[PDB]
Amino acid sequence: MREIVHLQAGQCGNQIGAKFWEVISDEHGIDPTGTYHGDSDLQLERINVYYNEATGGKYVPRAVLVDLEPGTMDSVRSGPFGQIFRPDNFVFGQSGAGNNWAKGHYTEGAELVDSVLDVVRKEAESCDCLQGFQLTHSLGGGTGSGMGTLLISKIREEYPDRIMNTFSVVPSPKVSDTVVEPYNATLSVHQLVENTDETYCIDNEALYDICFRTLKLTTPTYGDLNHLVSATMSGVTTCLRFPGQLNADLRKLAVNMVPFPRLHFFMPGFAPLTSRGSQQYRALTVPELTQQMFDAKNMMAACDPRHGRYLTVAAVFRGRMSMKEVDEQMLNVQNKNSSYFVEWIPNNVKTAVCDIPPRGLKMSATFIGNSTAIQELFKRISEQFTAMFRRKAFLHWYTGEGMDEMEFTEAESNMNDLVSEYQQYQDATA
Amino acid sequence: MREIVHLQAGQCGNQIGAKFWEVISDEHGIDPTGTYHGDSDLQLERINVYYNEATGGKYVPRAVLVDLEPGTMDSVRSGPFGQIFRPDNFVFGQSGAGNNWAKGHYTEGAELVDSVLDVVRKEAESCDCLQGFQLTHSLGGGTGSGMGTLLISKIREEYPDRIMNTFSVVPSPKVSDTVVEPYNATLSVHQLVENTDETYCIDNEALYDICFRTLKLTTPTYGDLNHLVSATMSGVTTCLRFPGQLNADLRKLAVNMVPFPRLHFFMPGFAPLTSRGSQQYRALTVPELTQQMFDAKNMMAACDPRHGRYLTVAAVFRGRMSMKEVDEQMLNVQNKNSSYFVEWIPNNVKTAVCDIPPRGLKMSATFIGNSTAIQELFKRISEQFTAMFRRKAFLHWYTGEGMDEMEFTEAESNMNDLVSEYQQYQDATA
Amino acid sequence: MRECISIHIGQAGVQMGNACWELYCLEHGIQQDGIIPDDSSFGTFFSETGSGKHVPRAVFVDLEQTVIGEIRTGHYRSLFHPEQLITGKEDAANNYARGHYTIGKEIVDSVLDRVRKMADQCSGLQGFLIFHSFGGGTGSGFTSLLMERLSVDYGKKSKLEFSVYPAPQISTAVVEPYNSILTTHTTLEHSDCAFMVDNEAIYDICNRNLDIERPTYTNLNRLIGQIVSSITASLRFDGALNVDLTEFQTNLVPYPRIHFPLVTYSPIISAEKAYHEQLSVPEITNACFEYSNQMVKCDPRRGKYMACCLLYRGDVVPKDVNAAIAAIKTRRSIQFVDWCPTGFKVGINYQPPTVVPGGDLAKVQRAVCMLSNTTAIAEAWARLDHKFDLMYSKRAFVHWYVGEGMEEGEFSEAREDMAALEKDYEEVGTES
Amino acid sequence: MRECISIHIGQAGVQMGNACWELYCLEHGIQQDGIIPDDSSFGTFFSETGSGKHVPRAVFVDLEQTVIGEIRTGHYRSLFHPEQLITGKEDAANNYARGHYTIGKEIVDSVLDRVRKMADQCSGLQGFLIFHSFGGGTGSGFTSLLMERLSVDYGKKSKLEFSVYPAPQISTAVVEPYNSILTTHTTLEHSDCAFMVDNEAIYDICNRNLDIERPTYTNLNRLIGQIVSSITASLRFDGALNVDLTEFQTNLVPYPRIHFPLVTYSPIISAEKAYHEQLSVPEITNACFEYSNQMVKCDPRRGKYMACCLLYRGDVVPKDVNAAIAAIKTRRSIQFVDWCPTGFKVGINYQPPTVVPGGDLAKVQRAVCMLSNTTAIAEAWARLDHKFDLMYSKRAFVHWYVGEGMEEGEFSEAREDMAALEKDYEEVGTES
Ligand SMILES: Nc1nc2c(ncn2[C@@H]2O[C@H](COP(=O)(O)OP(=O)(O)OP(=O)(O)O)[C@@H](O)[C@H]2O)c(=O)[nH]1
Ligand SMILES: Nc1nc2c(ncn2[C@@H]2O[C@H](COP(=O)(O)OP(=O)(O)OP(=O)(O)O)[C@@H](O)[C@H]2O)c(=O)[nH]1
Ligand SMILES: Nc1nc2c(ncn2[C@@H]2O[C@H](COP(=O)(O)OP(=O)(O)O)[C@@H](O)[C@H]2O)c(=O)[nH]1
Ligand SMILES: Nc1nc2c(ncn2[C@@H]2O[C@H](COP(=O)(O)OP(=O)(O)O)[C@@H](O)[C@H]2O)c(=O)[nH]1
Ligand SMILES: [Mg+2]
Repeated sequence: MREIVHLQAGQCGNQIGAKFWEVISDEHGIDPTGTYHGDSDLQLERINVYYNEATGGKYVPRAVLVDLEPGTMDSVRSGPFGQIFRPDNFVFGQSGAGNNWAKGHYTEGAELVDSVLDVVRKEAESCDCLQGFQLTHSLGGGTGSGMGTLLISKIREEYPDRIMNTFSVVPSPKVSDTVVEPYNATLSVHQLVENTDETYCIDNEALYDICFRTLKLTTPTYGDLNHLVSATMSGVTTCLRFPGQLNADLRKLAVNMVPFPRLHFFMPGFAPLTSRGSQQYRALTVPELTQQMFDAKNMMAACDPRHGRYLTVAAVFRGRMSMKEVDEQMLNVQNKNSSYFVEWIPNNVKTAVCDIPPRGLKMSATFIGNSTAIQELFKRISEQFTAMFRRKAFLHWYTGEGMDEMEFTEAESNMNDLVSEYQQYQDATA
Repeated sequence: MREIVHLQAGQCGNQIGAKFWEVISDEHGIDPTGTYHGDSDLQLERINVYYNEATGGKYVPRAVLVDLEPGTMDSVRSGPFGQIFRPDNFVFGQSGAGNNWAKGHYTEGAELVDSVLDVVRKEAESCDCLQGFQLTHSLGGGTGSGMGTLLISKIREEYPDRIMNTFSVVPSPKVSDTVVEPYNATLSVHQLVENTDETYCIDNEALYDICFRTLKLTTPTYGDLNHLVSATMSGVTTCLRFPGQLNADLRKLAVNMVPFPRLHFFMPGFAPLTSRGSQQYRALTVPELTQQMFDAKNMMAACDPRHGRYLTVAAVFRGRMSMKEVDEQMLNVQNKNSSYFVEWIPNNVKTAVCDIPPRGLKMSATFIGNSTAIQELFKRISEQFTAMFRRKAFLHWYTGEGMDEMEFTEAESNMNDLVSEYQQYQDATA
Repeated sequence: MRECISIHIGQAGVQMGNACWELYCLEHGIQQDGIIPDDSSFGTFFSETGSGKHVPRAVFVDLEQTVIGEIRTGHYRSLFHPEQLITGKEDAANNYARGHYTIGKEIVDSVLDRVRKMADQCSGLQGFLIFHSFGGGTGSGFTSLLMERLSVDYGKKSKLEFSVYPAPQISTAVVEPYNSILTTHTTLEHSDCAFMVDNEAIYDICNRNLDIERPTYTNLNRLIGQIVSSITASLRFDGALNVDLTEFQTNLVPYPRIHFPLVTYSPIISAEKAYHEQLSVPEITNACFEYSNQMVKCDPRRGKYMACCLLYRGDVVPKDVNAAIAAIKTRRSIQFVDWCPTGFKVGINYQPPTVVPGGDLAKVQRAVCMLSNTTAIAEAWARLDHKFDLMYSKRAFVHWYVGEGMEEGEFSEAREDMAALEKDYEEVGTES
Repeated sequence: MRECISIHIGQAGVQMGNACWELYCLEHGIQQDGIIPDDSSFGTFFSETGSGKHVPRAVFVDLEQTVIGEIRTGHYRSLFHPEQLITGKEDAANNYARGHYTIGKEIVDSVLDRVRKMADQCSGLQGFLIFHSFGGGTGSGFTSLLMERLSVDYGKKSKLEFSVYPAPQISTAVVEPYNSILTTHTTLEHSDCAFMVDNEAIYDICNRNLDIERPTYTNLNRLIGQIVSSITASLRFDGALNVDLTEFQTNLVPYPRIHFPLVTYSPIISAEKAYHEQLSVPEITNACFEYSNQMVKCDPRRGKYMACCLLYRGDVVPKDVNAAIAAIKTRRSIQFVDWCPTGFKVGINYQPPTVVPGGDLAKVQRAVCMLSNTTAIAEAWARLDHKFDLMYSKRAFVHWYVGEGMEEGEFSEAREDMAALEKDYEEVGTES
């Protein structure tokens, strides 16, 4: 029932994937060897939502790991948690992309994508009712940006009806860990707006801002940032895996959070977030929790929601809670910050409540937002792209792998329209 | 009742034979000394299907071993399993064929074939109801190709009514272990289409593709390839040796799998196949088993079934199983790949279920297929033959042993017709 | 991750490599006898064998038997496969023509055979690291040959190199400008990016930071060993945000010809001097953005940075690397070109450096190597072009070349090609 | 498997055989005293006796008493049956006529008697291995005699030979072309296939790969011993995909006259040099497809291969042999003729080689011998025909022959016969 098949591409995707499966195995109480050892019957009732079953209780998660070179996958297989995955699901090349979109999409990803599809179909036929596909990748890289967009299109063609959501790391506003991020970022968006139903944009700088600001843990390695991302994405799929008073669904969020087809880029949020030690001087009641979801300080997207306006918002609560407050606070929130929401939508907040909170907690709310302020990000990428493309800064690495600069112009033009479309809804009614 | 007398010719036949009898002795639980030591009464109820009985429980299998030189037979007699065979059944010459068809069929095989017939008749008269004959040989060689075709004709004349099936190794597509394979291969087919009821074509390259692809065992010696072949052929005869819900028969498969007389060349398949260690991360239920039978990856014939169309297909299951799925999956398979099957046959799948699975397993399915794609193999041999025969590349080794090149033209012309006949059924109805 | 092939051409490249391969042996704990003491990393740079002795995956070529003979008879004799050590009969004598036209071609084919017999025995292959100089015959002429031949036989695979560029004022040969320009011309069209280094700058650093008054070649070539090990750290050791070999060119090469990123390493501190230093991330990160820290003596503030890679090593804080780099982007003295707002490429590997027994440098818990591409390097080319014009204007050394199968017009073509490169930098130095 | 008879004619064949039979003794552990130490294989090459002393099944003939006398008095004296060692009174003196017409026939009948008395005492019989040279009297003229006589008395049985072909430039006698062509003419119609070998090529290999500066006949003839033992390995040792003696001709002889497959062996590596090598299947398989690895100094790329047998030895992976051969079929430089798409014949025997005590070659765990038939060998015949035309044009040595019962017209007939063979190769070298 509503099985999810997970796709992970690129070094960031695999590393987020690897952490992402540790938590779900923890939530369901699954041993690293693949043997269920939980304590709640509700963990087995829906264990098929992520995990296949082989005789003997060995639960094999249906994740598809693809990277153009064995580097990151070998670490996963050698990691403590790597024995759980099926050996076949790993798909590895012998020459990784050099961060360039073309090689990982056209010349190298093409030779490997067919191999991946051969395994994704086997996962699809093994599920009685495959809900949709989930992809974790990064726009900055080549393997994640290229083969993820190459593969997201191929699975789109075969299963147009199913949901296909994505979690992607987006270029930071002022720091860049790769020189050619705008080219890969712009090219990847063009291919995504046309094929993906929703995208939870995240960026490291915004997530860095969480580590030291609300938490107090200096030196947060990527292994910790991924945990925050891991927790948020596991919240979106909770209703599919545990009972609740007001169950949500991957399609439920898509319907509510996507007014128009193209404007499906969201930005997530999570709570409660508090540093260890200082945790005991704070309450865990619903009111303070809700305020933590509607402030820029707890936004994982570098864009500040204040500058823009909210279109649609979904709050997915967990744990035993008062449904009154779960809806009274949303009404007060909307009246307090009425200026932050557009007038042409009479109500914007979507509420869902689940019964089982996260492991080690008794309350949790994964915030999701669809605000016009994200246009600033894409506008920023447009600013960087036009600067570089105005002098053909690095086009020769791209055109040398079977590509034409005409595509770059097409992607830039499409990106500008996406920014324009968001802008048109800044204005009020009439 | 329905006794089988086994014939093995050539180095490949004896080596496959030798492994072939180890498994059947294992299935029935027969000690290498010839003393039955099994644990199921069903092994003795049909022990006469392969094994004669001499007083004292010494069960003497009725296999006829013929090779033009003592080389390979001496190894068998010296092998750990060689004491079981009757000393008389071994027939050995003193000058092996030099891979040339003529010497092993006309000048040297003729002097030895009469000796073999003297023993085959003794086996035939010792059986109350001799079902048919089984031959294991290779087309590439001289002894297997020549004396096997010489002997298959002689036994055909004496017992026209009985079944006479064969397991033969067929030249690989791009590698050849003998320079003159096309000559021996083409000559041997001409003499087989006219005398044999069914042929399970196999090739090493396709079987090599299994060893490292689905299994993970690099350095697979011939001693392991023969085991796969051993297992498949033992599956065809299972219903004759153990009870089942829907029993099959050597004649049952021939009737269903042979629409027209000449088009009797099949290509086998076996499952489950999984590497040790990784076996525990896979389920053994019927569904995943069936999909493994209808993909080129698990075909022991180098020809890929996708290029062609299926005419008739027989699935011989084993072990305790749900007959519903054993027939529900076939219906889904046919609708999924309707394009892969010809329209002029309303239904193409033949199902048989046995009660006793293979030793060390609880599920098994020996796939058999009759697809038009095999024409590519014979067409390839035609391509090689015309190239060599266009310059009389090696005809002098053949004409020097009592042969005329007119025979080569006859064999080439017949081979082309066989290819044409397969092609005529590519088209759809009307 | 998979294999790389190291080619060491000329006395400089051959002598530099022996120091580099000493590090690889130490990092993976490989004995100089070749036998690993009783894991997945060494496969990239070392070839397995039935015995426990791993064979380094590199080739050494030098027309003068003397240099390789020292290695072939030194304590590291057993490490290298005997047939990988290719030696001619006579030296190239600092003449570009000899090492490229007359005697270079007499032995080039043999080198290709062993590389072909070596590249064929690697399931995966990343590219080539070529070590050489700009001021010698074998290291300049033979290099140009292999760039051509390897480009044909193994084209579209990465071709990297570490070249000892002619220092501004200190000079070790009279014909450096003649030989320096010639190799540059032939290697521009058949190379990915060159990691320039100057002994003058390294000497300036060694007496300044390392605080040893009397350095030597046996000393400096080791520091050049550190940059190589840091550069190739991603291919061997696991760590967050790895950087494969093919990634360097994409980030550091905006244009095909403009592929000369000078190397910069930090922190170079002696064992005793280190006890009074803290080695924070900004400290080591700031060390790479000043005239006083370069392996090439080009004043960076004269030009503008256009690409920078900070390949961090050891236990590192990605949060601080992100923060430390951001500050450097907002300093007026530092000036990135207008058309490259995205001017950083971070890489972290969880393997702090290892110290050569008796090494001068300290046991830093964390390290970083910068590979910035800057327009200030055009000054080095501009100065070098001035030297060539002075000599060739008087035609004062051509005769040694014309007698070795090199036509007169080659000199004119090279400078005119270099002149275009000078203008190419100037055009990129402005904004349209 | 059953018996084979080895005939060693001439100084070369007799001297080569003594090295070959040393291997057979070592492989089966037979003592040089002839007594096997306190199984089913040695019956092929050795004859049983009431005592434990096995008698080798071979015959030695040499018109010059000196060569056999060394064997008849050497430490291997007791191994051989005394009557098998046939010796004349005077040498053939490098003259073809003497060893074929005057003195060769005076002792040929005695040799036939012992072979007849030897062939009669084998329940089974495969054929003959004849060892000889092309540049001597006894090894060239007496060979032609036995090919004729053995063909009549034991026709339709395999007749193989290993012949020391005249090297291209190094020459050990003045009348090699005269004597070389004559034996070729008479042996074409009475032979199955000849395994050509050149001392020049072997010397080139020995100083190149084996790495010993001063080889000798006592050294080279041993390597020729390895090819024989590998070739006859199927008849003795068990293994997957055996290759009987009669199989060689069918695969390697597309046409009756075209039966000259040159031998190639791999890997030739010294004991010390081997520790840095891995010896993978493609490595040893690739060694056989280059000009640098041949027992005959013919550049294979000049011509096209038309038949190749790879008789693998020792613990081998049939999967890799199938894969390794496939790659060689898809290289442009390698070029099989159009009319033979099926150009390989694999054979594996589970018996890794054995090392002669004090042998130069290493203890390889796996071995392969290639017997490719190539049109490039026509160059060797073409060059040899050029030498004969130069001399016979001046009639500069005929007088030594006419005085030994050889008519003048024989020389003309031979060359015209060789000329047709040259054209025969040319016709096969193209496609109709
Ligand atoms: N870093 C470093 N530089 C070196 C070393 N040896 C030589 N050099 C530099 O290399 C240049 C001289 O080139 P060499 O490598 O000696 O000359 P070569 O390549 O052998 O060329 P020929 O001898 O002319 O055939 C000068 O700039 C030297 O300072 C070394 O061990 N380390
Ligand atoms: N490989 C090898 N070649 C040899 C040996 N002895 C001689 N040769 C070669 O054989 C040729 C000379 O022929 P021989 O065999 O010495 O002469 P012969 O057969 O005794 O003939 P006559 O002495 O003329 O009666 C030359 O090409 C020699 O290089 C040997 O032990 N091994
Ligand atoms: N959250 C997170 N981001 C990562 C991780 N590793 C790399 N990234 C990000 O991914 C981007 C680099 O892309 P990468 O996936 O390594 O390249 P690819 O392998 O070519 O797809 C940068 O924006 C990094 O910040 C990780 O473990 N966690
Ligand atoms: N499957 C299998 N094939 C073999 C074996 N031995 C030889 N062959 C194949 O048989 C062919 C050679 O023929 P062979 O039977 O040796 O020649 P013969 O003795 O003259 O019939 C080649 O295609 C080999 O790949 C074996 O043990 N198993
Ligand atoms: Mg002599």
